[PDB]
Parts: sequence; structure tokens; C-alpha cells
Amino acid sequence: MFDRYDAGEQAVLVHIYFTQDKDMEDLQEFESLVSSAGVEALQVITGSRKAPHPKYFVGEGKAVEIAEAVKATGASVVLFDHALSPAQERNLERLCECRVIDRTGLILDIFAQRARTHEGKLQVELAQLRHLATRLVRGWTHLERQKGGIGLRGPGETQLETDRRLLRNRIVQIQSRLERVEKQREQGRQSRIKADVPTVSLVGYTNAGKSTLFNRITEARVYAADQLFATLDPTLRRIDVADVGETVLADTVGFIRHLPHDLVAAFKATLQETRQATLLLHVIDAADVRVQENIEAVNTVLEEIDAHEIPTLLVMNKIDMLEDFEPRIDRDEENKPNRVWLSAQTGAGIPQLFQALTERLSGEVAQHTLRLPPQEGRLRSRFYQLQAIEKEWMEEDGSVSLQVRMPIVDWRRLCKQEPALIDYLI
Amino acid sequence: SRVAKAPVVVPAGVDVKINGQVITIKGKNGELTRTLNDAVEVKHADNTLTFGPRDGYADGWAQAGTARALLNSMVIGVTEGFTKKLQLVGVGYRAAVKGNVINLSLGFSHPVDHQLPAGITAECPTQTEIVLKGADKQVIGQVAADLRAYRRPEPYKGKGVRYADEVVRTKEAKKK
Amino acid sequence: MKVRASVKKLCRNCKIVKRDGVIRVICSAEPKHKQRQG
RNA sequence: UGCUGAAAGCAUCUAAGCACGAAACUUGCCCCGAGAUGAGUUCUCCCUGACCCUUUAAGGGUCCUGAAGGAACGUUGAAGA
RNA sequence: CGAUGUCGGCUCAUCACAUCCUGGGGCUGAAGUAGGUCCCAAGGGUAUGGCUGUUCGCCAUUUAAAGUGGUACGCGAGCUGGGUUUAGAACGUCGUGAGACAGUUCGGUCCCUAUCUGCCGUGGGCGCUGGAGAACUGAGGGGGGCUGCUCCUAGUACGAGA
RNA sequence: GGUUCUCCCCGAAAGCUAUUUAGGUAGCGCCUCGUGAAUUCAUCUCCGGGGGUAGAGCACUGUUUCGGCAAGGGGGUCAUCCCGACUUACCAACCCGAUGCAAACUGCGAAUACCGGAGAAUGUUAUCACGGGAGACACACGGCGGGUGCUAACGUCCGUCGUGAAGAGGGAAACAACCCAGACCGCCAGCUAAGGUCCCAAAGUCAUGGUUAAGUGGGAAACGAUGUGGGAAGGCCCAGACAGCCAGGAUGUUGGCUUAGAAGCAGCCAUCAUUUAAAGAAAGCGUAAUAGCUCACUGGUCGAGUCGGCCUGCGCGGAAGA
Repeated sequence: MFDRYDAGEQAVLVHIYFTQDKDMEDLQEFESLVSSAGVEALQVITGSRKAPHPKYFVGEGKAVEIAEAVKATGASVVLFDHALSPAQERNLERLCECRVIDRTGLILDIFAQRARTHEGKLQVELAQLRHLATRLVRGWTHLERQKGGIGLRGPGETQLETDRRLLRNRIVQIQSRLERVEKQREQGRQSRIKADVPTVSLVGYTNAGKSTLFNRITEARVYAADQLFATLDPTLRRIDVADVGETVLADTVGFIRHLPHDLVAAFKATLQETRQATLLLHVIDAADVRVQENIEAVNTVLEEIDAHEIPTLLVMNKIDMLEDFEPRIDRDEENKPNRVWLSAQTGAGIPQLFQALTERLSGEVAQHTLRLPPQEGRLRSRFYQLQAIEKEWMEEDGSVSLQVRMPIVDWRRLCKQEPALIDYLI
Repeated sequence: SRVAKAPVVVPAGVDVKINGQVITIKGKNGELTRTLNDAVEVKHADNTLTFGPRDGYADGWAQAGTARALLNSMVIGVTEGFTKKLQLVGVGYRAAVKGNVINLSLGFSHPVDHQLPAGITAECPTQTEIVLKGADKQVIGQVAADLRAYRRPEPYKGKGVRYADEVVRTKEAKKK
Repeated sequence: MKVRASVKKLCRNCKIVKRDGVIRVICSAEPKHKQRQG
């Protein structure tokens, strides 16, 4: 089926140490995602003063140094793809003739081994079909040289047209299953979404802990470990806060530095809800020079798919070490360029997002628990069991939190459905 | 078959006559003969019909159990009626008896009629449900199943043959 | 109604029967628990 | 999808019985069709004379009579090489 | 290898059902219209074009639907030669060259009077137990077997509406 | 490519080596004919041998899993490895115990084959040498031992045997290679081998005991199943055995966590206790906790079998093609 070369034996991670242009290059989030996928390397060797080679993307001495490990495993790490219909890009694809396991496979292997969602699994397996397609559809040369070109005559199509057509039949059946998954998911969205949805998505540096956050914050907790489980992958779920209630976000996995763009094309299943979102919020600390290519790519994506007129509120990263002070209300202008006191452990404080989510909806008095002596029989405790939100503050005379909240159509239906025997409102 | 180990008790008002493998019964509700048996004998000498395997077919015990249940059913048929409480509810769902023809205006474009067979009687004190009386419970079960198969109870309404306040399991799909 | 080649007892209310020559489960509690041909 | 029902005191569409159930099957509709050698049926019409050798239900030859009908031949057809 | 003519198209088809539509059911996150999956079912039906030789493929537009396979990837003693199946010539690349290309371009001869089987029609000889004329019974066999839209039921059932 | 009359006797090979050789040829092995020799040659019994295949084993060469603590790093305060707080939550390099795995491992080791002796019996001296004359050097299937292949192929390459080639006859429907058996001729003869005895189509509608109900027999796997037959055990029990069922189940079993729901759909202290057949801060399920069973359960009128698991014979479904 989709068989590859054997794995499970130790090799090195091949990456050029000194490109002398972007610099920074801390490796902590890269090594954390290597840890998260579980890619093993018993001994770490560093190539001192290794500039990149634009000719072959590898060094001969470096290659014959790793070749003892290659004699056991049989592959190395060579990046890049983007091969298309020109023969020059055919040459570019064949340029990595050396023993290769691709960075696309090594990055995608964690979600491939532990893929929670179904749409993301279908998109990652068709992305798998794309990266074998890069070396198969654009890689017609070696079997053409070996076989002697028997079977090209007759139709005017290219060689190995049966194999390329069979793979095209594979992507057609998988994309039809994707479109029927999209049909049933849109049927579910018709059941759930009521005319609007307040979603964002936020990515960047790794080590977030999204599912641990989910069972820690939703007041419904699951026994789990601090290390990564099969609990992962970006899912739209409800967020428990102090006051508003129903907010829905994706829980995005840790993002990889500097060379997703075909990888975000693969991850467009997750990033599909990014475009339809009105609010755009993301958590990145501005001390990094390495993120500038990704900033340019994000801005180019925003120019491509439009809807970039709304300004983005800031939440800053790498705050996990200091924890130096409490939030303080400082007002210079309406933009308020002030710091962000987010902490994943303690709730205190989330005041600017609390102020925004409170400014979205107000008027929390419209609930009215009626004051009548208790009777037995029909229609009692239904308004008790209906709906409420927030927490309890001490008040007398039965102003209990129990709410109904509907638009103008049930504002009109309020006078029609109920007889209003209390005769207090006019 | 320990139901075949128990003969069926026959009262004074029920007259039983056996003609070989054919069993004929007599009662106040009516005379009836449906079943003739194959590998089970019947006789009685102490007003209780006996059910026994003939030879070693390893099945005549089970056939004697069937014959015991059949004779119990026809005895209760010739003393009393069997199936009542056939209800089928709906908006504009009507039923009124007329001889051996019963009409069921159940939301169809055409009115539909059920020809009742011989040996059944149907009455309906209220429009939405029909009560039956019969001496053969197999025939009255087939008739009640046909009347219930004219309009199958969908889960969203909650119809069917139910006794007193009995609940059909109602699906709660599409609650926006 | 599944036509799966391995017919199981999916729940406690499931009951298996052999009708004609084939074997099927019937459930009085959950209607999607019935299958065929195992 | 069911009724009644034991095997398996409950249950169960099945093992004994029984009732539904589709453009599929067999008929229904339309053509060929008794070479249907299993060569069929019905109605009508026509023939009811002699002699020899007989290797015998025997069978062959001669004279007379050769019907019902068919074929041939002409005129042909909106039938047809 | 003492010759089984190679794609596609046209004409004509036949079979399997792993079923595109129509038909009957189950389950459904099946409220109704509409869907998804699974079972039974092969009776019938199962597009016109622009592009280049195309099988494919893109697209316009239609239809209830534009099924998947087998039949020498059906069918050249039925048709075609647009392409490989040649010999003339040119471009690119290789070869100091003759020449080559699992590259391109222009052009480039397709025979058969049907013995046998098989079909489609149509007769002659005899048989059917005396010979004829004419009606039939029906063992068998074939043909047919598709489906849209609109209206009433009814804006009813259902749905808070749409 | 063809190679022309008859009868009798014997009867192959498609291998090794070499080959400007691979479809040819030479020598040898195999065939025939003719001389000569000897208990020469086969077979069986006994006797003398060498082995490293099958199998096994893990000491060696390698490979592999688990359990037994440090010479130093991963390092533990480690710029206190303190010539004493190091000596752990890993290898204690190594070593010990248990469990495996090998064509290129052997501290073991068959059956067979093979070589050489002695003995009888049988065999037209079959054995060896020399001389005249060839053919052949394109092999195929099946069983066994394998390399390769996918423990695919009517695949390919070897060792050995049988068959066809070059062997008819009988059987497996039809069939070179499978089974029985090697046709000198004739018989309107008897027995038999493989195979069979209901009709085609010869011979048992033979006998005894059992199995299956699906047309298994007469195509097919994982898996699924109260199909049915046999066996050996276990739990309940006339202190009533398994079924179904009227009725019965409360005060710390309302302490904490959207508190006039913590308690049954979200978990931790927690069942000390009461009218302990039955006390449940309830799991499997459940409609809108306030219908119901296993619920730590039964006074019960109800009465001889019942319920699981193990093995085995024959079945069923998985099972769709032009």
C-alpha cells in the first residue's frame, strides 16, 4: 500500500547549523517537537562552521561521516519539494538522489501516528500522497532510463500514465470521501451554529499543553499525564471563563519554525477555520528575528485571502519565567499598548480579554425569577432547570441566577405564549 | 418439554372431540378447527388432553409443547375473547366499524378499507382506537398486525398498540 | 441492519436467533444493534 | 416486516403451521408454432371391378375404371429475388 | 515468426452484477423536500458538442441516469486511416562520420466471386399408416418490458419559521 | 525439409569436461556386436570404518529478552568525583541464573547412503578389459532434499528416484509425466491389482454400529454461532433445584465541588451507623434526579433438573463474473 523504508533505528537530524543570515536559531521548539514525535538520537554531533551548499544541499565529507549510520539505517534528512510540470523542476526534484527521509514525513509522523480528528487525518494522508507524488509524478526519469521505454507508444500521454492515473484515482476517491465528510460536518454545523461563531486560532512556539488546559479549565477534569498523549490535534471546543460562557477556539499544535508553507498547505484542514474567523488573535513574542520570513508569509496569506482590515489584539509570549507583577489599569489612549499578564496555571489575570468579552454582551438583569408562594403540579421547576450562567454572589429575596435569553422573535412571543397572570409588568 | 409434561385442563363447558390427528373443539364462543398434528398423538380419559412423542425423532417433545400451547389457546378462545386495545393515533385518524369492513382514514389520499375475515368482530367506542373479539388468537393477531401495518408507528409521533398509559420509545432528533 | 461476517452480542438486550439458515441478532432496546450473516 | 409457538415453563418470524412483500420468475399482451417422429384434434368430401403366377398378413403382372382434389398452363396482385 | 493485422472512432451487439436511474426494505446525527450506508434486484433505459488521433483528460450544456467490467484491452474475409509500420525531407540533441532518437514536424497503396459451421429469410422431397379440402388445441420459441413534467389530494402531514 | 521392401534379438541419452561455445563438435558416462577372464557383479546377514546432514545445544562466532549495582559518564549537591554525605531512581564493561535463534556456529549427534572383509541362496557371469559400429550432449512432470521467486507459477537451477521420451492395457469423465500393471500370437476362458457394485455402465438398492440435514458429499481462509453427537470434570439443590412473577426496600444512604441537585451520567476523602431477608455519597443503562433489573437481596404459594467453561466427530454462515 503506502509502504516506506524501515525505521526505528537511530540516525542524526540533518540541518545546516550556520546559514549566517537568519541566525538566532535556538533549537528548543524544534527539539521539543522532535521529543513530541519521539525521534531518537543517542549522540548529538555538531558540524562546526558549516555554511550551506546551494549546489547539492549536502556536504560530501559530512555525508561520508554519517555514512556509517547510513549503512545501518539507509537515509538522511534532505528538505524541500515544490516540483511541478517543468523539466527544470524535475531536475530540482531529482537533485536529492541521496538517501533521504523527508522533513515532511518526519514532521507529519506525530499526527500520522496519533491522528485524533478525521478531516485532519484525510488531509494528512492526501498530503502524504502529495509528497510521494513529488517523487513519482515529477520523477519519471529513472524507470524511463531503466526499462527502455516500452509501452509509451499508442496514446500520446506521458510514460507511467497507468500508475499516475491510479494515484489520481486514489486522490479522487479520497477527496470524494472528504467532500462527504464535509457534507456531514456542514449538516452538524447547521445543527450547532446559530448565525455567528466567535473563533480565533493562535500558533507559534511549542509546549502549550492544549488538552491539559482543556480538562484543567472546563471544570471537568480527566486523569492524564504531563507528557503528550493521543490527546492532541486542533479541535473546536467550548472555553470556560469567568463570566461569558460559550466561546469556541481551535487547540492548535505547536508550530514549526521557518519552513511551513507547503506544510500549512497540508495543514489547511486546521487553518480552514482561520479564514472565516472575524477576530484574529495570535501569541508571538517580538524578540525573534527568525520569525520574519513567517511574518511575511502570514501577511502575504492575509493579502491573498483578504479580510485583514480588523486590527489584531496582542498577547505576548515567553512570559512563563518572570511572573513579576499584578495587572494594573493604565490608560494612555484607546489602543492601550500595554503588556499581557497571561498565565496558564493561575487564572489571575485575564483582564483585557475579560474586558473585550464583557463588552461584547451586557445587560445581565433581564432574567427575572418570579416571587410567588410555592405550588405543586404542572409547569414547576422547568424554569429552575432551564438555563443559567456565571457564579453565585450573596443576595437576599430570591434573585437567583436562572436565565432565558432570546432575540426579538421570542421577545414578541413572550406576550403571546404566556398568559401573564402575575399582572406586574405592563 | 416441561410444558408438554403438563396436560391442559378442560372445564365442563368445553367439549373436545378428537378424530385421529385432527382436533375439533366446542365452546360458547364458537366451533373451530385449524391445527392437525403430524408426529404428536392426542387422547384424553380424565378430562385433560395428553401430548406425547410418538417415537425417537428427538423433536416430538417440542411438537407436543406446541400442541399443548395451541390447545390452551383454543380453550381460552372458546371461553373468552383475546385481543383488545389496538390504538393508532394521528391528526385526522378515524375508524368506524361497518359489518366485516372497517375503514381507516389515516392521512392517505385514498380511503382504505380492511375486509375482516370470518370469526372476528371489531368495535370502536372512540374514533382513534379499535377493540377486537375473536376465538383464534392467531387470526386476531394477524388482523391486528395488518391494521398496525397499514400505518407503521413512526418514532416522532409515538403510535402503536399500547395498554393504558404505556410509552413507545420516542426519538428526540432535530431539537434546534 | 449490518451484514457483517462476525455477528456479535453488541449489548445486554441483544438476542441472537437462527432464522432460515442464517443467524441474526435482534435487539429490543436499541434498533441499530441488529445485524445479519455471521 | 409479521402472527401463533415450543425446542430453551421466559423469550423467539420457524423447527410444526400460517399471512404480507419488487420493474426479477411463471402467466397475463403480441407473433412463429403438430418435422410437438411424443408428428395431435374437429368438420366435410371421394373411391365400395375382374384374371394369372402365388419363393404367403403374402406378394408381383394384365384389362377396365382412374374419383374428392392437386398440379400444369394462361390473365395476374396493394404477394414476390 | 512455412505471417494469430496494432489504438481510437463508426455500425452492430451479447453476457456478469462488484447497481448509474427506475423498483422493494433495514439502519441513520431518517422532523418533511433532500441525503449517507447496507441488503434484494440485471426487466428496461443508460447524452450532444468545442480542444487534439486519442483510450483518458479539461470545459459548455443537458438528462431520472449519462454504471463498472468480460466478450482476441468484442467487432479490419464490416468500414476508416487520424497514430505507431517503412522508404522522401527538416529542426533539436548525440556521434569528426555512416547514422541514431522509448523527441518533434510535412507527406505517405488496407485484396478476397463465402465450400463448412453459424445466423436472417425462403422453398423442394418425404414422413405423419386410405387419399384430400379447411379450421384449430398449444408442447415449445421469440418480441415487448424505459421514463420526465404539471395539476388535484394540499400549502395538508411535518416544521418555530423558511 | 525429405530419405522408398519384410521378419527376429538387444537397446539408449538429453550428463561431466573443453569449445570464436551455447541448436555444432571431441573425449568420457549410457547403447550394440565380438573375443577373454575370474566365488569377477548385484541382493541379504554379520564384521571393520569416516562423518558433521536431520535433530538438538548455546561453551565458542554472532544475534536476543528478563532479573541480580557502580572502575566513569548520563552526572546527585556536582567551582564537597574529598586521600568518607559522593558510592543513587542506567549500563552493576564484565560476570551469574532462566528463555530463545542461525547455510557460511558446534562442548553433542542419528536414520540412511558409501568403502572394505566373510558366509549361503538366487540371477542366461549381470562385472571388468580390449576391439568393430552408433546415438546423444534441446529434456518434461510427480514424490522426497534445497538455492532463487512471494514456502507465486505447467517458473528457473541442482541431488535422487519413478514415469513419459521410447510403454501400449485398466482406473482418475475427458488426461505423456498420478495410481495398478510392462502387450510373442490366438480363444464367444478362470482368478485378481488400482478402482468400484442405484441407471447410463459391468458388479451389493450387502450386513452391523454410528454421524450429518447442509445437497455436506460435489471449490475456498481469518472469524462468527444455544446447529448437532460423544467424553471428562465444576457450581445450585427436597436447610426446596433452574424458570417467570403480586408485594417489599427508610434518620448521619441531603458533608464539601454552577450551594431553594452533589447524589444517578464531571472525580477525591467515604459506607462509623440504623427496622444487615434489603440499605445502594449507583457502575452498566435510562424519557423532562421523583418508571424498572444484575441491584451486598428474599418470607415466597410455585417443584427434578439447571448453568458456565475444556476437548473431539460431522455440519452452517463468511462465499460475487462474464
